[PDB]
Amino acid sequence: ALSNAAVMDLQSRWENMPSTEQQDIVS
Amino acid sequence: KSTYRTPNFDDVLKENNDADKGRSYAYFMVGAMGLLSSAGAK
Amino acid sequence: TGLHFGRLSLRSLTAYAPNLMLWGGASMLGLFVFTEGWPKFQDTL
Amino acid sequence: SLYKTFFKRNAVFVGTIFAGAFVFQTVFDTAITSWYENHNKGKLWKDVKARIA
Amino acid sequence: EVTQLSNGIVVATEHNPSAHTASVGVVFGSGAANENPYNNGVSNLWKNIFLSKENSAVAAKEGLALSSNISRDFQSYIVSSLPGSTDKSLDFLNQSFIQQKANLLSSSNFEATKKSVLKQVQDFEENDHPNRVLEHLHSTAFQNTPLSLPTRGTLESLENLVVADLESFANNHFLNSNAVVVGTGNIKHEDLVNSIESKNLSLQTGTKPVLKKKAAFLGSEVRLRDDTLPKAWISLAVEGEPVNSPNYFVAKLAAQIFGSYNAFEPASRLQGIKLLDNIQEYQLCDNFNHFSLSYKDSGLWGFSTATRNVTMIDDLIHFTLKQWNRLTISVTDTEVERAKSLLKLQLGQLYESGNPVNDANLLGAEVLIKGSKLSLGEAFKKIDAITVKDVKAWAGKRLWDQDIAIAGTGQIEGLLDYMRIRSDMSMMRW
Repeated sequence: ALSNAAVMDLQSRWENMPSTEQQDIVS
Repeated sequence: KSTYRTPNFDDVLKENNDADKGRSYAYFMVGAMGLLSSAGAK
Repeated sequence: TGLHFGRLSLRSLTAYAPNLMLWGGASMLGLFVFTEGWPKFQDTL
Repeated sequence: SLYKTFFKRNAVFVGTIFAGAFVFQTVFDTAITSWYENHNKGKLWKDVKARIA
Repeated sequence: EVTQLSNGIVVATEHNPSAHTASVGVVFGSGAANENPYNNGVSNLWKNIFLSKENSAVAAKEGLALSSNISRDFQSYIVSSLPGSTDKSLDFLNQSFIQQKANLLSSSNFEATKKSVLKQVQDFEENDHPNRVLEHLHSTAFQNTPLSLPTRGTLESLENLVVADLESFANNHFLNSNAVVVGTGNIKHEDLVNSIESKNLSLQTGTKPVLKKKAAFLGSEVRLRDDTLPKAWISLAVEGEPVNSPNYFVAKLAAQIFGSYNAFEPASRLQGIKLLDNIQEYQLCDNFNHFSLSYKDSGLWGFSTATRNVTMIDDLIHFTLKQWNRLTISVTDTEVERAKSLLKLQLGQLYESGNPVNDANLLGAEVLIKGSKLSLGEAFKKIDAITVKDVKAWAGKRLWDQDIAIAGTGQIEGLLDYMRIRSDMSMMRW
């Protein structure tokens, strides 16, 4: 799976989120 | 929920909080009430 | 190393003096407002 | 700034309150008086006495 | 002398031949402000992993002492030793913290460290009032911005972490472009650079994440009232100066003017602080102190206080804020003259203490922002150059009719509403 902290509530968390940080999640 | 997390106040808050613009608008409204009040008391 | 005092300092009287004149000026402005309509004070109004 | 000149000192903040209230006494009095006479033109005493000519 | 070389990683060193100890450390430019509300407390967990029993045991077998510090803007990992063994600290730092992290992130070790950190944070949140009040002041001043996240981490978020969060944070933030290698005590700069060059000591590639929102200050308050406690603890602050501001030293001096007070020490009742003239008669407080804290984006200037006089809180706040009002209009020259020497002694002990760990932390945190370290001598001349006009100019800008942040706990029923306090930031007689 993937770490519980990252995935949960990844909607209100999509914005105000570092670009390099959010490019790791899609990989 | 943790106390450190704070409740949503977004619909109440102004977009740009500038102290000089913000305190000037409030003071002008208070000043207007004082200016008409001084006239009425006289 | 001691300033003239009477429980009020000399240094603190010169620091308030520019503001004291401004408060005096603010008081005369309040006098003309409240004593308008006085015919005798209308000589300089 | 505009704040630094007017609203910073309470000595000059209330001074311009009294200064602006000094002007408003006479400007507002004349503004209301003129419209009142204009809305009632042809009825006031100065119009009837003027008609006697 | 402070010597800094950009070859390899940024290497800073301050040599003191008198000392009988040497510290070597790594300071990272990431802190509790680089994490989010869902992984908040990952930095504290990393610290407690570096400070775990097995790592500390392997370190202490060689004769080394480990220190770790977590803050808003940096993370410090320091190895202290005797002067002859300064090369061994680099070897331990390479072998353990940098090269391999699989052993430190095993299942059992992670679970034990997580349970210990949870216990520590739980004890802190209930039985440490003056510091958690300051934490809530930070959390309410910079809300919805990175700087407001508590450094230890919340109880609710610390449970959700797994090893994946830790390794992700290590991948994102433990980088060569974010690190400074610091040397303090009885070591030479040339020897330290040569020792690093002999090994590789490469950390990672670079390009740490850039934050999308910069820290901002909001006038607000939080009240955590509890009537089973004997006192009331209150912290109050306004926006201050950040690091690298021209008004940094003026801020520290204006803070030093009011100083700190303990009611039970006989000497501190005779200080030249005029505020005490109003406090002493009715025993309004047990203790207070004044602070000027500076961060990379913003700062906090204010005071913190504790009292048992639960019926006279408003008088204490009123008199304190009227003493603050005096700064703008009628500060006197003798006050500034006393403040200069008090600050110089205050700064003197901070930067010239025997313990090299404080020097290492300060040098690493300084070179990560300024790019160089200000000398003790040049600090004094700026302190001596401060005049009354400068203090008035700073105070008329930073605290005259400005928004405040308040945080209190205990029997705070006597603490009045926000606006009544906010109106005390001006005199209305001037």
